[PDB]
Amino acid sequence: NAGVTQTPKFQVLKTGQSMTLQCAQDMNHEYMSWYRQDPGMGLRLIHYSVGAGITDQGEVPNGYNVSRSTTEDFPLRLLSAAPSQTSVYFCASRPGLAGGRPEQYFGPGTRLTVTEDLKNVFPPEVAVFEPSEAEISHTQKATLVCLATGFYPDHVELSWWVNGKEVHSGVSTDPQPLKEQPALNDSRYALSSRLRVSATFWQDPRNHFRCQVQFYGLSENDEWTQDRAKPVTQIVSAEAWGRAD
Amino acid sequence: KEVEQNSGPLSVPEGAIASLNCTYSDRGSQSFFWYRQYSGKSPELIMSIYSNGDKEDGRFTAQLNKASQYVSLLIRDSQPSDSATYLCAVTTDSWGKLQFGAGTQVVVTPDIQNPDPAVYQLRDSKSSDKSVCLFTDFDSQTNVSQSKDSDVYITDKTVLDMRSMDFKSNSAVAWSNKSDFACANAFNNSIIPEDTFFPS
Amino acid sequence: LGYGFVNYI
Amino acid sequence: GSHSMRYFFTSVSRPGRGEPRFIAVGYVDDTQFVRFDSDAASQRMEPRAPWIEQEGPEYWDGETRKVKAHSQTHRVDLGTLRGYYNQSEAGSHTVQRMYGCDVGSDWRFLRGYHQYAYDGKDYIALKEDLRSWTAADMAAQTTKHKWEAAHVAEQLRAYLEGTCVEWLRRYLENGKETLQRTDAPKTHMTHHAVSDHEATLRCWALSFYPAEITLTWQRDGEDQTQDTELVETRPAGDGTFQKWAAVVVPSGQEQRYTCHVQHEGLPKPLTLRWE
Amino acid sequence: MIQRTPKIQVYSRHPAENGKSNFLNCYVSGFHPSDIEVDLLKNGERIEKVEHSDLSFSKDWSFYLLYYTEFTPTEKDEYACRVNHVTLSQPKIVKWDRDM
Repeated sequence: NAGVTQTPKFQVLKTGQSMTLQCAQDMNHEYMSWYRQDPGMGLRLIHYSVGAGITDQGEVPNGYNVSRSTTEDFPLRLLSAAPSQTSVYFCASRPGLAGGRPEQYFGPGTRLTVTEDLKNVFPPEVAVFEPSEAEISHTQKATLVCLATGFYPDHVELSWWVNGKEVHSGVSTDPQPLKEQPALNDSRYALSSRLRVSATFWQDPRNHFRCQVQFYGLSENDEWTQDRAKPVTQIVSAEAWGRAD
Repeated sequence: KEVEQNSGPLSVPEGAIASLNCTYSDRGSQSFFWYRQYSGKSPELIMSIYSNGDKEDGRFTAQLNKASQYVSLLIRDSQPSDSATYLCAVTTDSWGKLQFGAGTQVVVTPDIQNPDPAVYQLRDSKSSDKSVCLFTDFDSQTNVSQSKDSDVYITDKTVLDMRSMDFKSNSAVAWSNKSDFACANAFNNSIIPEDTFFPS
Repeated sequence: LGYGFVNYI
Repeated sequence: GSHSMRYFFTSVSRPGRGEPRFIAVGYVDDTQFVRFDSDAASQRMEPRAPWIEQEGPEYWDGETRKVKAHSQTHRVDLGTLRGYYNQSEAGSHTVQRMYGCDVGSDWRFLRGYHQYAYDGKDYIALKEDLRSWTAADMAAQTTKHKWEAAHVAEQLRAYLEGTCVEWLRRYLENGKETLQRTDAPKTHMTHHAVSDHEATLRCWALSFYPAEITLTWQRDGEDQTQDTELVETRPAGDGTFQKWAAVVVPSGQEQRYTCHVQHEGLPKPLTLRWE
Repeated sequence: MIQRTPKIQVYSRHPAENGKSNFLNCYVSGFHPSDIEVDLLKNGERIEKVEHSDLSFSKDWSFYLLYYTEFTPTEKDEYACRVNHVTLSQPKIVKWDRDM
């Protein structure tokens, strides 16, 4: 009833660091697989295992390591991280010989970024922009936009908060963050969202609007010698207030 | 290329039918699947089919033709939240690898009953170090095109849904910084409609 | 062509 | 006429001597076309008819992989059944499974079937409706409930009405000269006096395909299975078959006794009284 | 469990004429369990160059197996098939009859 779970959602590594991706399953399935997904060339199979105790390689095994002591868990180990291991990693599970309908269910995935220098890690700046007076006076509706800019890696989550509570009920965020620089591969990212409200909802100064951006960055275990603040996992907000104009 | 799929992207307006195909190349194949993958998350399984003919579940229908080696998926009565990429998967047996196609990206566009294309200038409420141009309330027929110049950042177009008017509206955002930059010349390299409202 | 989904007793 | 494709699987446990014996065999009508034996050299599904060798690398790779899974389930099944009936680890037990389909002379789906035996007696079978199961006892009742909950029948149904009949048709046309032939039985008739008062008439039917044949013995129209000795139809080993029938005849009567041969190679159901 | 004794037929592929190449067949059928010993004998000696079929079974789950060897029959040479199975208190020897 929990299906395939996996851990963690996001991850940043320096070249050479080790990590292990956790993956678990609930349904007494024998066949479990690990994949990577990449923009240009689809889902690719890394390693897989058709029962407890045993495993074999897929089409891209190199640099990844795996074991399966118990039928429940299928951990994937990256012993020494390479900048080409940057990817989304999906755990997956089928009944194999065990079961019913032979459908393969996927886990929610791990997005991993591997960088040569972790001085490249940057949190976002977040700004909220107030609805133009012209829009109120043409459509009687009010668009607030949120810019989150200047961050690396592309690992964020955006949410809008009004008067205490989170709203989904009138927002459109970008599906992926933009690269600010199509030059570098360590280039920083930006993302936008829109919040639309009615003009009389905007005009009431009782109303508080807050754009929330969760960033996933360094750990507290991470060494930081820079003069800059250590770019840990953290939330940055921007806000505006209703305006009687 | 074991499983061959529909190139893409595929734009269909709301209420219409998206038909997706794929072709596989192993006659002995016995299992056929359609996955739905929203941007930034995991493939979710939506339809399994095991025999020739049609399977219907809700707004989905898969067809199988084992003679032609052809799996398809129709989506009647589209919602804008069907926008996603759709992967077909094919297998031979419980121990056979699941063969995935590349995926067809399907974009469902909103009915915008009467467009009101407009570019607004949004003032920063803090401060920050920029301002924002918002192209909004334009046509589902209209594409926004990005950067010729290096410093101008334009997002791709997305749709919001204000669930009170039932007001869908398209929007797109352009911002920049260290230049001579206003909202009049921000979508100059995009084919914007004749009657786009520019306030002064 | 054999059956692709044999299960346990 | 009708045609069928059937696959036969046999697993036998070997206490003290390691992994079970696994033997798998495929037929179309009465012609073995594929084999797997866990003790043979190759570790693959292997061709047994000329017309199936034309199938490529993918075909054999998947057949091999499938039959290795069949082997694997049956190895586990022997341990489950032994648990189910609380039997010792010292004994050698047997699992048998048989599945496939019949098609009509139009070549459309006629029947599918899937049965299972433990130590040579019925354990569980798909009913003709391809939806429900007959479980032969209280231990198999468990398996039935397990397989009903896990929708096994629906999965099988897809194969039996679908893939099974699709691949049969492909085989029937790939081996046209081989499988769509009909070889009429060469007849022969022997008589040897046993002792003075008594003689034996013996009806032969040789070189025939396929194996289904009927020979009956008869006086004046009334058929006589009170004296009849009928052997089992037996392979000649070249692809055809052989059978004989006999009676215990009081000698001097061998003109009013008739032998009745029928087979789908025969336009007319043959009579042969002794010369 | 179930125990059934094999039916044994010994016979030739073609009509037997002396001096002419042929096949001698021993077909054991109707048996259970599958563990079975089958040798083909020439003048009492075991013949080595003997093939058998892959094991299959009938509607009643009983097994059958055909064992076979390429021979040239003569007047003097005696051919038999020797079978062993748990149902048999001693192994069965079945001589080839040429009109059977």
